[PDB]
Amino acid sequence: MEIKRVGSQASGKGPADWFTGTVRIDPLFQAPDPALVAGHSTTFEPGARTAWHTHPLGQTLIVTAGCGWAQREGGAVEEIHPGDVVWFSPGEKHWHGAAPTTAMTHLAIHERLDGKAVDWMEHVTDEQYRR
Amino acid sequence: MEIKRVGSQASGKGPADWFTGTVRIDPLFQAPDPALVAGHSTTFEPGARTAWHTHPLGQTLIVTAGCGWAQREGGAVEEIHPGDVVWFSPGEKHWHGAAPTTAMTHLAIHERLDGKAVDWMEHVTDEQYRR
Ligand SMILES: [Mn+2]
Ligand SMILES: [Mn+2]
Repeated sequence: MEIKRVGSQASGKGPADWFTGTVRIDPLFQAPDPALVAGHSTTFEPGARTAWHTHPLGQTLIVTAGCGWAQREGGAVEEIHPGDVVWFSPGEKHWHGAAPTTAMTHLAIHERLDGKAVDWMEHVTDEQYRR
Repeated sequence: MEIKRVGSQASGKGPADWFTGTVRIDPLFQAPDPALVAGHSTTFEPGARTAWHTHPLGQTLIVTAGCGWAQREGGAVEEIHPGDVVWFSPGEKHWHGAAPTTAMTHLAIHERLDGKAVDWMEHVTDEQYRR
């Protein structure tokens, strides 16, 4: 049994390669072998969002605060709210982040496949960032 | 990309064989093969807790409301509070629940191994719950 107490993990920032705007990453866990799951919290300032990317075994999002936007390639831009659970499929190309006037926070959970849980791709343009 | 909206997954009740007291289960997700990860929210009313049990691939908790207790076998009873992250090893026998006078809600994340994410065992006695 191991307990990581609230406040004991330092907050970080989202690398400018992988996010447009100001984004905070709050780590939570990464199960050790032979389990593969990891997770963390991510807070997006208004207008901020991930770049396009995919996950090798998909990813689950549990929105925990605010109001955000998300979109897979070919899909419409959807608004997401606290309590909504979002599932992206393996290899599914997508982004997510805040809405233009409100931040958003969600818990993200994904399994690692031989070490890897993400593949980053191009930024979401201001033309894409609209609804 | 699939969104399950807040309010779309009905609450259910913890079965008597797996819980002492009143427990509510709010489903969150189960990822389709080849992803093995699953998760749900559980709300324990004061005094309610799981029976003792184990998880084949361990379990991670993220407490989201109230104030609860948890224990692994041979271990002390520990308080867990919102924002705390708890990790139980694969195979580790344990239980968790509300404190005697406060409810607690957490998010539980576990990998399945052959479509099984838990082995249920004997109830936690009043004597084990306090002392
Ligand atoms: Mn993602
Ligand atoms: Mn458990």
